[PDB]
Amino acid sequence: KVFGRCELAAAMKRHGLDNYRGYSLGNWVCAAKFESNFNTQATNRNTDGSTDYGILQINSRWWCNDGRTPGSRNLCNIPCSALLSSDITASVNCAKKIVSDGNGMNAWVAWRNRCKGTDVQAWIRGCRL
Ligand SMILES: [Cl-]
Repeated sequence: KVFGRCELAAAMKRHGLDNYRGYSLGNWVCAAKFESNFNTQATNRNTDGSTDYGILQINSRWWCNDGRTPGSRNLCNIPCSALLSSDITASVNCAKKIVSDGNGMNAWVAWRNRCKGTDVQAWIRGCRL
């Protein structure tokens, strides 16, 4: 599923991401835009052999099991394929664990490089929330 910008914002809000650990909703929408272009089916392979999955590009090195990243962890206790669903519940629940691990949203490279320190509220502007 390719979400619309406001559609995703409302889904994220419903799942408890607005101001989760101090990160306003705009931060999450901006991250999803630059990580996956709002596409739940996005995958990208990393140099170390791990793969990033889904709308928030969660990495199989630490967070999910894809059966092909030897010596990796599965801290979210889920198959990586679950992160590709049109239902974003699994991605959100795992993202909540990631953002709580001490490094905040800096875990997401595109957030650090393209959202951090910008006017992120622009990403939810005009949305019925
Ligand atoms: Cl933080």
